[PDB]
Amino acid sequence: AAPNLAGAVEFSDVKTLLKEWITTISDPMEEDILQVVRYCTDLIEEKDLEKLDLVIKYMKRLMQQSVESVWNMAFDFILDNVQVVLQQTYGSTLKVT
Repeated sequence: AAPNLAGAVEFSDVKTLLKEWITTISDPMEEDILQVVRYCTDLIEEKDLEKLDLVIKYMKRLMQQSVESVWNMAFDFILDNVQVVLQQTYGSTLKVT
């Protein structure tokens, strides 16, 4: 039951929201991974995935600094969820160089 905090509608608020979840937290629960996915899956629903595509670059570059498998695997699933959901509405996915 999180507090009454905004949903980081702005990209500037999202980046800081992720960096903190990666720094402050080290061994999050499945819920944490499901929360980040919700925000993304919610964006594509409002065609506001524009900022989302950019967030992926921040997460992929962030999780990289970490060695823990929990983070590496987490990203693989998270990015896979946002890439799949959009693949159903669009038909394809984005490239992760």
